[PDB]
Amino acid sequence: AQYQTWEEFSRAAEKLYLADPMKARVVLKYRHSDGSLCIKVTDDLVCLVYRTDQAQDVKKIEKFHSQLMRLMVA
Amino acid sequence: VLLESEQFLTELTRLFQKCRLSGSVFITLKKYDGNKCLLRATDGKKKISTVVSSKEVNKFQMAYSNLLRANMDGLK
Repeated sequence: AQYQTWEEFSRAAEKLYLADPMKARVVLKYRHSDGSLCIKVTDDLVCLVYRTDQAQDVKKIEKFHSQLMRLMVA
Repeated sequence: VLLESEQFLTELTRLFQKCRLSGSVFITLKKYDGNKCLLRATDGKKKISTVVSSKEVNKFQMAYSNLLRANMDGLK
């Protein structure tokens, strides 16, 4: 559920989207006080989350966020 | 609060400044017709939202990716 690594959460969450695109949703929680980030891609059937702020992930996290946005619109 | 794609970015700027001392800022992106996509942001107190279509996605991600990377600074 909590794929606290990389390129395994991305390929699984993208496959959650291609399964059912209408029900899937992705949240993006930011907490600046404590200094952490949180991505979650839930699919009404499963649930994947990703913690670990580690600012070297800030760029690869929002590109993943902005990449899903182009698949909702094509 | 369903706003325009421009007013959405200025209000999303203040959610990252309001909770700069304490608080979480959520951003929920989802498919929506009733192509388009629905984007919503809520710090817990005030809700804002917009609908982004294929007509303004290129214009959005650019200012949207700049706002996100700038107002998100965590761990080293």
